[PDB]
Amino acid sequence: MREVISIHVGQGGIQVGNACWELFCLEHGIQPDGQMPDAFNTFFSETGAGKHVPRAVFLDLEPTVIDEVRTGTYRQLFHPEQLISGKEDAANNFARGHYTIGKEIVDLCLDRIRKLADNCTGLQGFLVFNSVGGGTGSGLGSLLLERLSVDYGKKSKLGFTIYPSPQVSTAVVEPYNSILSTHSLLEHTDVAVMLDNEAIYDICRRNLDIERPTYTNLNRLIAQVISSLTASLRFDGALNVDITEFQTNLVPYPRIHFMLSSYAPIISAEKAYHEQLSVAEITNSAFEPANMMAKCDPRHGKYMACSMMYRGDVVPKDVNASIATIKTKRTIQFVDWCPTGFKVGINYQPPTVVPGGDLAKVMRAVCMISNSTAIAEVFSRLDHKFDLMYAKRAFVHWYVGEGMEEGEFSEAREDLAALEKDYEEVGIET
Amino acid sequence: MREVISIHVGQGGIQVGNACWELFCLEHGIQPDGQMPDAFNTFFSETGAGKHVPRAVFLDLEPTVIDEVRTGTYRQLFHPEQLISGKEDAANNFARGHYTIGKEIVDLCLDRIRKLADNCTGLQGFLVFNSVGGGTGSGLGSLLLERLSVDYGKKSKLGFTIYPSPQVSTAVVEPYNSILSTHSLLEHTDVAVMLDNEAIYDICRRNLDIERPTYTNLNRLIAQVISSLTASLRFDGALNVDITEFQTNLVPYPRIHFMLSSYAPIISAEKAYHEQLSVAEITNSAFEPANMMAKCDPRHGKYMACSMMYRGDVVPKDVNASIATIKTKRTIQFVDWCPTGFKVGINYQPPTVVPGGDLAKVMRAVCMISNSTAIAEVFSRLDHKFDLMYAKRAFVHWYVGEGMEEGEFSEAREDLAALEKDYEEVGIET
Amino acid sequence: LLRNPKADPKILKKLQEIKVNYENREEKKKLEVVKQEQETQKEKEVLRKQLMRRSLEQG
Amino acid sequence: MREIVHIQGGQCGNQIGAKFWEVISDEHGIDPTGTYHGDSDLQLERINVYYNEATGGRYVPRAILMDLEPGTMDSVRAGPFGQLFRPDNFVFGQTGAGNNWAKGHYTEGAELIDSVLDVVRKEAEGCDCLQGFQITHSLGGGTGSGMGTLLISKVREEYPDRIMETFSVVPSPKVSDTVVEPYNATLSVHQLVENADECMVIDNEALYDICFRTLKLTTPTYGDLNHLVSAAMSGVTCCLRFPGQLNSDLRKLAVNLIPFPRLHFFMIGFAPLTSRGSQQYRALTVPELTQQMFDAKNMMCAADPRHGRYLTASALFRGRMSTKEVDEQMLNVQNKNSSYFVEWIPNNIKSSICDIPPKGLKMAVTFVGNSTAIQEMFKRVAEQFTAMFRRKAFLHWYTGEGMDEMEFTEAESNMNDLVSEYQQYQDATA
Ligand SMILES: Nc1nc2c(ncn2[C@@H]2O[C@H](COP(=O)(O)OP(=O)(O)OP(=O)(O)O)[C@@H](O)[C@H]2O)c(=O)[nH]1
Ligand SMILES: Nc1nc2c(ncn2[C@@H]2O[C@H](COP(=O)(O)OP(=O)(O)OP(=O)(O)O)[C@@H](O)[C@H]2O)c(=O)[nH]1
Ligand SMILES: Nc1nc2c(ncn2[C@@H]2O[C@H](COP(=O)(O)OP(=O)(O)O)[C@@H](O)[C@H]2O)c(=O)[nH]1
Ligand SMILES: [Mg+2]
Ligand SMILES: [Mg+2]
Repeated sequence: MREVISIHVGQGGIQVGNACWELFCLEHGIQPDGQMPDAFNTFFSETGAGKHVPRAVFLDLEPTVIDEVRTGTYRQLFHPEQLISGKEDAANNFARGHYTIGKEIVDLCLDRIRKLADNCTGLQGFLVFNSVGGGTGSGLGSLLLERLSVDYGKKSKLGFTIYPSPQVSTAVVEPYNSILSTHSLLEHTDVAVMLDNEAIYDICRRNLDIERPTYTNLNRLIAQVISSLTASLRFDGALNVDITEFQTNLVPYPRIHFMLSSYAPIISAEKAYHEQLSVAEITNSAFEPANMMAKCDPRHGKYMACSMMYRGDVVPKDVNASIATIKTKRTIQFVDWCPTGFKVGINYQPPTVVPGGDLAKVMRAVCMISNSTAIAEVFSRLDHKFDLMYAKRAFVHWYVGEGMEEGEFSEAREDLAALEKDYEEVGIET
Repeated sequence: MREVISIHVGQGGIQVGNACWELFCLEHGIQPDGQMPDAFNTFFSETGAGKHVPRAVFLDLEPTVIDEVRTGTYRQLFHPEQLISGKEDAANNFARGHYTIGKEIVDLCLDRIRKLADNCTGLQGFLVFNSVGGGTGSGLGSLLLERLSVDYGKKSKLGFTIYPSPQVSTAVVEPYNSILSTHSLLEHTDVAVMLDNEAIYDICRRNLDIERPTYTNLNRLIAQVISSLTASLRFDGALNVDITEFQTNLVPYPRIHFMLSSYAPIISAEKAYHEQLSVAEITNSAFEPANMMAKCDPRHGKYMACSMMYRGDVVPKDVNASIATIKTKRTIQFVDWCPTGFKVGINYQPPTVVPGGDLAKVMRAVCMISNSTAIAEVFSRLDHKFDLMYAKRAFVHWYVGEGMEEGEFSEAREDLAALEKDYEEVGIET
Repeated sequence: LLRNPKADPKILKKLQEIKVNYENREEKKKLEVVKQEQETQKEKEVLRKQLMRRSLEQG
Repeated sequence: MREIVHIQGGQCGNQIGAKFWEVISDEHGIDPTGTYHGDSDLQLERINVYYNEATGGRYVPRAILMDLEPGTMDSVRAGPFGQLFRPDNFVFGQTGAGNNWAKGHYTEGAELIDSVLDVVRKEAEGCDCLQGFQITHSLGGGTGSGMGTLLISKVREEYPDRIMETFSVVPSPKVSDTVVEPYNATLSVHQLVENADECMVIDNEALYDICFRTLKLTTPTYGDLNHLVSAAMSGVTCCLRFPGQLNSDLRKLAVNLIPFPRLHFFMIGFAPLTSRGSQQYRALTVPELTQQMFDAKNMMCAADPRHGRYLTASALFRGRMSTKEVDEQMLNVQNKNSSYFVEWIPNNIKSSICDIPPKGLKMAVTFVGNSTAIQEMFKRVAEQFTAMFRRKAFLHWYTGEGMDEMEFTEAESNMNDLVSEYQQYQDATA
C-alpha cells in the first residue's frame, strides 16, 4: 500500500529511465514481456491476470527516442499511451519548452498523472529525471513541477538533475537554461541531487577500469543509486527509512536542499573477490572525495547532515564502529550547530547484478546522500559562465523571440546571488 | 593477530620478492592460484571464502618486470591494483627517482600502504627490499622511508639493501647514488642488512658447486634467510623472538644499525646425507669468515652483538655447549664492554625445500644476524670510489639538471665521515 | 682537506648556469598561475557591476 | 582454607606454569577435562588450596595468565591440560615489550595492568582465608621482569599482611640468549628486594648441569627443566595439602628461614634424582636422601654452597618414615660440616614430615637453604652491568620512554649495598 511515480522527460531522462527499468524488472523477477514466469507494488500495478505495468511516464517532444523504446524488447511492457511524444523539438531553447510547444503537451501529461494517481492508495511521492542542459528537459520539467506543486500541494517530489561539468560541455548555451531551470526548481522541488557527468567518468576510469565509457555505463550506476535509495520501501530491514523521513533529517532550511551523492563499492569481478569488502573499508571509500558522484570537493566546505544507506548482511554495531572512526578523522569536519549528523539505514537485500554489465555481485554496499556547504562552487562557476555572455547579450534573441521577457534573466541571477549568500551565512560558526 | 608488510621497489627488489613469494606460498601450502587445495595470517589475509592475498606491494617505474609478473603463473595471486607501475624509468639517476618522476607515483603507493594497514590489527612492522645501486630503487626507497617515518612514527622498518661489490660492478655511477641512499636511510631505517652479490657468488661456487650461477640462485638464498628470520612469528618454538625485540639486543646506539648476515648449512643433496650435520658443526660453519653473506672480513674487527636463529629439532643444551666453544676460540674476540653478546632463538619447523632448487632438505639449520665493527671497510672503499670522481665533478651534470642542488653531495660525504669516526670511537676499549 | 676538485672553471660556470636556469624555470611556472587567479577575480567584479547596473535599469 | 592463588607472567613463567599445573593435576587425579578420577580419599579433602568449584562438578585452577603478546597463551591452550584454565583470566596486549624493561614497566605495562589487577582482586576478595600469592617469572625478559615486579608492588600495597612468593629465573652469563639481560636483571632485582616476602632463584645453567650429570640423559629440553622446577615447586606446599607428623605452612618457613627482612633469597634442590638405568640399583633410605640433598651439584643454582656458610636450612621430607632417624641425620649433617654453618645461631636446620609421598615415589625431599654463597650471582650480574653501562650501550632504548640514568645509578648502588650487607654476616663472629 505504498507507491511512487517516476517522471522521465528529455533524452537524458528517458535514457536513464530505460537504465533503471531494466534493473527494477530484473530485481523483481519480471520478464521483459511483463509476465512473471508482494514487493512489486511500490513500482508496479497488477492488472488482474498476468502482466505488470510500470508506474512511469515518458515525455519528449522529439520522437526518435520514444520510437526506439516502442520497438525494442520492452515494447510490451509500457502502456502504449503513456509514452507521450511531440513532433517538434525545443532545440536546446528553454523558452520554447516553457512557453511555445510545451504548453500544448503538458495537459496530456497531467491527465496521465491523474489517471495513474487515482490508482495508488498510499502515494509516497514523485520522482523526476531530467538533464538540465537542454531545452525540452529543463523547460518541461519546470512546467510540470510548477503544475504539480499546485495540483497536489504537500506531496513530496524528488529531482535527479544532471548539471553540466565544470569544463566539459556538449552544448554552448547550456548555462542559460541551467540557471533558469535552477531558478524554477529552487522554490518548487523538495530534494535535488547532483549528477554531473565528469565525476562519474572519473569513477568509471579509476575503479571500473573502462577507458572508453558510453552513456549506458553512467546510467547503470545512476540506476543502482536509485535502487539503493528506494530499497527500504520494498524489502524487510532492521532500520527502515521512508521518503517522507528526509526533509526532517537532511534539509536544515527550506532553501537548502541541494546535496551530492556517492556509492561504494564500485569494482569489477576480475579483482573483487581478492579483498574482503568489510563494512569499514566500504564506508571509508564512500567518504573519499574522489568518489563523489558530482565533481565537487567536500574538503572545501563543512558537512551539514549525512544520510547513508546500507544493504546486505551488515550488522548495526559494525556501522557504529565505523561512524566513530569517521568522526575521529581530522580531515572531515561538521558544522558547529550539528553535534550528530548521521542517519543510518540498514537493509537485508543485497544489490542485484545486471547481466553483461560492469559491476560484480557483492554482499555489502553503501549509498550516501550528504548535504554539504561546499556545493556553492558549482553555482559560482555557472554564474561566472553566465555573466560572460550575458554582458554582451549574446544568444538572447533566440529567447526573446520565443515569448520570454527581457527581465527574466536578471531575476534568476538575483536568486543565485541570494542562494550563494545564504550558503555563506549558514556555514559560519556561532 | 600479528602482521607484517613487505615493500618491493626496483628491479632487484621485485626479483627478490618473487623469490621470497614462491617460498612462502610453498611453506604455507598455498597453491600458485592462491587457493588451498592459523599461521598464514602473518603474511596473508583471508578474503572470506577461498583465496589468500599477500600483504605485499610491488613498485617500479619501468614496466617490463611488472608485466612479466602479471603474465606468469602467479597472475591470479596478487591483487591487480597493488602492482604500481610507471612509464618512464629513472635510468640509474638518483635525482630522477627522488625529485622528478617518483613524486607523482609515491602518493598511490602511500594510499595502498594505508589501505593495507587498516586491515591489519597487530602490525609488527614493515619490510623493504631495494637494490641500492640503481636510480628508481634507491630514490623511491628513500622517499618511501621518509614518508613512512612521519606518517606512522615508531613502527619498525627493516631494510634488506644490496650494496655493490668491492670490485665487481654492473654500472659505473652506482657509488654516487649508493652514498646518497646511505645518507637517506642512515637516519630513517631501524635495521639495515648487507647483501652484496660477490660474497653470495663465492658461497654458491664453494658450497653449492655451481660454476655458472644466475640471479635466481642468489635470490633463493636471500628468501631462505628471510624465512628463517620470520619463522618465529608463525610457528611454535621453545625460545621465541619478535621483530620488536631487536633494537634492544643488536643496536647499541641509534646510529649503528648496519650488520651482516650468514647462513648454514648450505649443501647439495648429492653429498648432504654423508655427514651428520650436528648443531656444533653448523654453528661453527656459520661463524666462518668465508661464509659471510657480505664480502667483509670479521677478523678485521670486533663483534658487538650476535643474534642467531635455529630451526628444526635442536635442543637448547647443545646450543649452549656450542656457544661456549665459540667463546673459547682465540680468533673471535668480542668488544670489551659486552660480556655476553649472544641472543639465541629456537624454532621447531625445519626449513622447507623448493622443488628444482639448489638446497636439499635438512632437519637443522642456523641463521645468524651479527653486528660487528669490521663493517667500516665497505664504507671506506665506497667513500674512496666516490672521491675519485667527485674531485673532477664527473657525471654531476646528470644530477644538477634533475633538480638537485650542488651542495647535496658534500653533506652525504660529511655524514659518512661522521659514521666512520663513530665506528672507530665505539671500538676502542675503556 | 675536503673537496677542492680541480674541475675546469668553464664546467663550474656551466653547472651554475644550469642551476640558475632550473630555478628560473621553476619560478616562471607558479607566478603565471597566481597571476591567472588574480586576473580571474577582476572579471567577476566587472561582470557583477554590469549586471547590477542593468538589473537597476530593469527595476 | 589457607589457600593461595597462582599468577604468572611472561613466556618463561607461562611455560613453567604449563607444567606446574599438569603436575598438580596428576597429583590430585584431575583429568584434563576437569573431572576427578582419583583413588584415595585424601585426594579431595584439601583440593580448595589450588582449585575452584563450578557447576557440573568440574574443577578450575585459580590461575591468572598475563603477557604483553598473545602467542604464548594461544600456544599453551592447545597443550595438554590447557582447557582447565578459565578463558576469562587470559589478559594480553597487542604490542609486546621486545625485551625492553622500560616498555614493560612504564609505557605499555602501566595501562594494561588495570585489567589484570581487576581479576586478581576478584580472585583474592572471594577466597575463604587467604594464605598468599606465588609468582613465576623470568628476570631475563623485558615484559616479564617489568610487569611482574610492578604487579608485586601493587599487590603488596593492597595486602601488606599476606605472604608473597616469587620463583625468579635470573640470567646466567654462561648460557646467554639475550644481550640486554644485565640491564633488566639489575633493574628488577632493585624492586624485588623491597616487596617480595620470599624469593627463589633458578638458573638454566644449573638445570642443564643437573640433567647432564645426575640424570645422564642425552638430549635435555625445556620440558625436563620445567618438570624439575615443577616438582620443586610442588614439594614446598605438599604438607599444606596433606596430613603429616609436623605440618608447616609457608608462613612458618618464612619465620624460620629469614633472620633479617632483607635476606630472603634462597636456592633450592630436589631429591632423589636418578638415571633410568640406575633406578633399580639404588635403595631409598633417609641417609641416601640426605646425602644427595646437601650435595653441591644438586642445587638448582650454579652458586657453589661450599664457598660460603649457611645462615639456615630447611628440609621437607615426604613419605612415611621415622622421625628419630630424620633428627639424628640432620644432627649428623650439621656436626660433620661445622665449618660451613654460621656459629652464632645454633640449631639452624628446620625439618618437616609429610606422610603422602609423590605419585610413583616412596620418599622425596625438598631443600630450601639460605646461604651466603648467593653473593656470587649478584657480583657477576653487577660486573656485566657496569661493564656495559660505562659506555652507555643500548641506553637510548630505555631513555626514550621516560626513564633516566639516575634510576640506573640508584639500582646499581642498592644492588651493591645488598651484596655487601649480605656478606657482612658471613664474617660476623660471636
Ligand atoms: N548522464 C547523462 N547525461 C546525458 C545523457 N544524454 C544527454 N545528457 C546530457 O543532457 C544535456 C543536453 O540535454 P539532452 O538530454 O541531451 O536533450 P534534451 O534534455 O532532450 O533537450 P533538447 O535538446 O531540447 O532535446 C547534455 O549536456 C548532456 O550532458 C545521458 O545519456 N546520460
Ligand atoms: N642480488 C641481486 N642484485 C640485483 C639483481 N638485479 C639487479 N641487481 C643489482 O641492482 C643494481 C642496479 O639496480 P637495479 O635493481 O638493477 O635497477 P633499479 O634499482 O630498478 O634502478 P633503475 O636502473 O633506475 O631501474 C645492480 O648493480 C645489481 O647489482 C638481482 O636480481 N639480484
Ligand atoms: N625453563 C624454561 N626456561 C625458558 C623457556 N623458554 C624460555 N626460557 C628462558 O627465558 C629466557 C627468555 O625470557 P623471555 O622469553 O624473553 O621472557 P619474556 O620477555 O617475559 O617473554 C631465556 O634465557 C630462557 O632461558 C622454557 O620453556 N623453560
Ligand atoms: Mg532531444
Ligand atoms: Mg630498472
